[PDB]
Amino acid sequence: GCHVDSRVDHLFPPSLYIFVIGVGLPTNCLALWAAYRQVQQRNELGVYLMNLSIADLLYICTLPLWVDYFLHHDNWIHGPGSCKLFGFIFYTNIYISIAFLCCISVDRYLAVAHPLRFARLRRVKTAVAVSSVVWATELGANSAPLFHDELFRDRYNHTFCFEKFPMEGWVAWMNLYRVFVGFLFPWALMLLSYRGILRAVRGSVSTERQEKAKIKRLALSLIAIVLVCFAPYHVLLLSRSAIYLGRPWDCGFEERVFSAYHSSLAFTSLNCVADPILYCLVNEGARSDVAKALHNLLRFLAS
Amino acid sequence: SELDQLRQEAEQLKNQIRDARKACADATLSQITNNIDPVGRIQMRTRRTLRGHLAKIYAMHWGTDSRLLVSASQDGKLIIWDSYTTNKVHAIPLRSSWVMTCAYAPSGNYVACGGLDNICSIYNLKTREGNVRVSRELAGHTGYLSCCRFLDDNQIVTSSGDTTCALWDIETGQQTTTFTGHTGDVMSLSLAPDTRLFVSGACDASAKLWDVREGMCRQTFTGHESDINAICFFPNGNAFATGSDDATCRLFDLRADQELMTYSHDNIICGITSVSFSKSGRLLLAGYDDFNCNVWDALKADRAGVLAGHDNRVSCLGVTDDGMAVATGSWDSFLKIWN
Amino acid sequence: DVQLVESGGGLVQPGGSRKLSCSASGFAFSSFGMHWVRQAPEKGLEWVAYISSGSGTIYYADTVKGRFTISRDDPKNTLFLQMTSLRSEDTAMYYCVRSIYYYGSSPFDFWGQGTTLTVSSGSDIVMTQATSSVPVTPGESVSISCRSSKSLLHSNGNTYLYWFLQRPGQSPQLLIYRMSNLASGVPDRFSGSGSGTAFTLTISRLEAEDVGVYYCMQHLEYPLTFGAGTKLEL
Amino acid sequence: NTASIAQARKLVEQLKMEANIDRIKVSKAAADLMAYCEAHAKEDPLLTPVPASENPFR
Amino acid sequence: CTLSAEDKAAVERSKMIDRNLREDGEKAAREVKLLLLGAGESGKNTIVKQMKTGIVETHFTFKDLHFKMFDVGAQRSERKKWIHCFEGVTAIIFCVALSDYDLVLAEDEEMNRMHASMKLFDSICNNKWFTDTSIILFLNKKDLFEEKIKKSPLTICYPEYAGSNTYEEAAAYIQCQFEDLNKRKDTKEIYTHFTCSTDTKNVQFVFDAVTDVIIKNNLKDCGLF
Ligand SMILES: CC(C)CCC[C@@H](C)[C@H]1CC[C@H]2[C@@H]3CC=C4C[C@@H](O)CC[C@]4(C)[C@H]3CC[C@]12C
Ligand SMILES: CC(C)CCC[C@@H](C)[C@H]1CC[C@H]2[C@@H]3CC=C4C[C@@H](O)CC[C@]4(C)[C@H]3CC[C@]12C
Repeated sequence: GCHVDSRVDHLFPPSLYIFVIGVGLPTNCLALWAAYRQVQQRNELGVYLMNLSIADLLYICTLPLWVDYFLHHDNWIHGPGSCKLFGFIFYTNIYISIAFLCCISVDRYLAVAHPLRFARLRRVKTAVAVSSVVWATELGANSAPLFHDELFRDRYNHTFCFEKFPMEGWVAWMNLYRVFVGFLFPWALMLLSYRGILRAVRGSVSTERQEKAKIKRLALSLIAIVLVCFAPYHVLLLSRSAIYLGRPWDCGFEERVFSAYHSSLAFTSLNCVADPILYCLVNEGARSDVAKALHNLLRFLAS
Repeated sequence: SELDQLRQEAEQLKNQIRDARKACADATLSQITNNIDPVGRIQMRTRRTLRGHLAKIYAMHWGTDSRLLVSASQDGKLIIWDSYTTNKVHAIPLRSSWVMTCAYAPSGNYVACGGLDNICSIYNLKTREGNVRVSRELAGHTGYLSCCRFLDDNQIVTSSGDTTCALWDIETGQQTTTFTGHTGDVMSLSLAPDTRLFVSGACDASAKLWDVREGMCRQTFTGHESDINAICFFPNGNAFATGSDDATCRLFDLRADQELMTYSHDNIICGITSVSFSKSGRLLLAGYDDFNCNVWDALKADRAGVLAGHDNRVSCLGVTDDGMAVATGSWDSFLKIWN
Repeated sequence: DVQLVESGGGLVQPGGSRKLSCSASGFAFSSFGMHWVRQAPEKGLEWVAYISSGSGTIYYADTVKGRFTISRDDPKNTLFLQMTSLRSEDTAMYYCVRSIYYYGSSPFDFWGQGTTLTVSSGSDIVMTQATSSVPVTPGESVSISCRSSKSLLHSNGNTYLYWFLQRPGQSPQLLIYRMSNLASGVPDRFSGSGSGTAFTLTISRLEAEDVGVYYCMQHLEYPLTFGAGTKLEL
Repeated sequence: NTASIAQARKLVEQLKMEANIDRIKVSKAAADLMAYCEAHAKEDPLLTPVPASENPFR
Repeated sequence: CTLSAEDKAAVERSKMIDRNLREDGEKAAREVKLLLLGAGESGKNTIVKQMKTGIVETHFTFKDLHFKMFDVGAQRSERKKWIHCFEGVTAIIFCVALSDYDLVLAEDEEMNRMHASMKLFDSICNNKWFTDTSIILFLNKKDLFEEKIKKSPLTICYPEYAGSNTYEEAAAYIQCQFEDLNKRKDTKEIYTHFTCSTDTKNVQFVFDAVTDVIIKNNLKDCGLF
């Protein structure tokens, strides 16, 4: 019941995806290594960082199939068993990464704004239990699409996974939950935790304004990049659902925003490149640990 | 003037000693050893990593069975380790965390340790109650305790920052002999294989050979440009090696009363924190501030090999009595056993 | 000194239950593993149960497993056996045995004095101590042998053989551990030797105080087992 | 103040005791140190490595 | 598998030892380590009353921080052979007594006690083992200062001083003289307090300097600093 405008779908999505895979694979691998060293030093935020990094590395691992999907022209030449698996990872790892960013942000808040009072929550095994809850909760919560059939074909040349034009009711509801609970709820907590850290930081009297400047610029980047990468997609999920629920007997909206929808999904993949930079490579405390390891590895091999 | 007569004799005597030593300089080690095949490259591997300390390791000592070790760290703990299995046999809380030295008694019955508390504490490892307890605290030094070594279950030799060394009677708790003559802090002790002599090193950039029963200094050895941090004896008891902050090790012969060989390299500007010998005395091992341990061919002063693997300053070395293994400890909180 | 006192024994009817207690004092109880060992009216010794230090592990003899429960309460320094469905085969003197394991340790070096429980109306290593009794004139040497159905020599080099002496009216004393090591307090009159499956306890110059029953125990695997016991006479 | 005389005396007495030492020639001392190393070379496993089957550390 | 009944038990014991070592590790990690230094009898012994042969340790609790103070004075030995063992401390408390400005060392009549104090401060402050360890500097015996300066201007030890004989200015001058010995101002902070040997807030002064040190350390561990 539609005809989408897919003029740029074989171009923009695979362009970003080639970039994300080529950069993100070693970028996230370095992040896993760095996060690992932090865990063995008993820094809990190595637990959350390895889970963030593996969620992104996994996203990347599914992503080349999705590159095909778009390039062939939105045709999953691959049967239905593979929609449920890959696209479940494609569309759920967005929320897994957001949940881990949220957890890192909350731990940073407690460590900085409330030093001395929450020792029990910054233990490494506590963090492990939290990661288990985050993975299980988010994978469970977003499992609903699997009890539906995700593969669709139509008179027209598209063989869609996880999308239908016009969409159904079992989705309009998914599209809302994923914006209000999936994206905004954690994102708001990230905002509050970083604002709280900045208040703790500005009150420091042992921190020169030059360090305060670094902290504020980083704290803003850690909010703005998430909002920028995800809002362009989540904003359409709300528009599509709201329009559909208002008048299910229309696709005209979808028809005029079809390519925007897919461009935005491609856009959201950029967190798999940006997250490990803001979280593992930009701060030199991490970066020099990474560097000595790269030198030690090669020197070790060289003998 | 008694003061001037004595000062004049002292200078004349210093000259007699210097010339008596030059008179013996008809060779160096480094030339009689020209025709000796080199040990070749010595490639050791870590066989065990002993994990458990949460702080810098300051001391190590192998027991006489070549299987148990005692190590000490700024955790305020001593750990008795099973080197073959990597098991903790004991963990001993200390009354003072500022521990710089420890020692395993030859019998395996006692462990000694101490540091900035100026006390050598003796622990009884074999009790009816099943727990390690302090049997005796030896107080009397007025400086920090830099090194402990047992002669037997009732005798412990200590050195300290008060510039003296002392022989203690563990059972009475009294100091029986005070060994004086150093002017700087005493950093290390080494006991002769037969227990009759001991060599001490100090911040005087000198080392002294002491007669244990007499309470007398027999010989003073000089040559280092800086503080001596470590000393050990060559296995047959006729020489000792010393390591210092001038980044060299030196071999001294006791009968020659001379420096015999210098172990140094242009690329080492690090101090030496620990020295030890292999059973044949052919290899000299030294721990450095660059986090490496070098293995020197003791008869040539060649570098036979490097034990790399610590992430911080190597603080202590030990070699087992049967020669099977080398343990290294460091400020990175780990001990490693090499073969 | 080191002390273990068993209590809670007495007369029970079959099918009933009792709880034996064992109060420790004089030692770092929480650091020691503990065992219960029975001595039948027939005087053989049988291992019953083991509770490790920290209560990490529990082992039971097959004949009590599922019936008896072994427990520890470190803050009060006590052990217990909760014994359910007692049958008359369970009649025995019950002893607490102290045991600590680490390289170079001496396990089973202290036994309590036992309490008495009287109840009215495999792949196991078998230790055999052929001789039942041996009369020896005091002042002369003794040779007490023991055989095993399985080699007691482990690949780590240790042979896990223990020898104990029970003097009349007394609980067992450890004499020798791991084949040849004497227990503290044991005179050099005693010496162990042997290998594989054939072991010997040698006594040199017998004293009157050495007369009692000598028991052979293996500690290679659980259940721990004892031989019949050889009674030295005269 | 005679403290400096006592200090000079301690230095003199120790130096006289060290001056009176029968010192061995270095060529001999060096040769003996060497001979020890050769005699015990085969007993030293860090110099002449032990086959794994005889090595307690594998 | 493989291990004998006794070897398995030995392993179990080793594991219990590890659990206990970890618990003690966590307790130690929570404690605040303070190294207490000073220019000899500089009021050090008064500070420790409010904050209550070899090294002397003092335990102190305030606002749920457990502090452990290490008095390393009375060790007449070389600092270079032991001071590094204190590398891992939260802060160094350094005591100077301001009234010292008109005094000389008993051992050297020409050496002003205040300069001796500055020489020590510099040896610690710019020490390679303490490049990121903050200093809490206490200026003691201020009431005695304030009165002496009306009879003996600072010039007596600071000939370049050109301020008035006012303790507010004289005290500021001395503070500056110590703070300017810091050659690593962009790395380590100096917290200066005048205790006057009469204040009761000396505990609070340490507490606040310490919580500021702790937050900077958490910002470094958080990857934010
Ligand atoms: C559907 C599949 C991909 C879900 C996989 C979830 C995995 C990645 C989650 C669940 C359990 C988590 C692990 C829990 C425990 C540990 C041990 C810790 O020292 C490092 C993190 C680590 C290793 C976590 C890594 C991430 C983890 C393995
Ligand atoms: C110091 C540490 C323990 C703080 C941890 C805060 C964690 C538990 C908070 C912060 C963010 C929150 C998550 C935000 C988003 C979601 C996704 C939703 O579909 C289920 C609830 C869930 C999963 C929340 C669970 C609780 C949560 C993870």
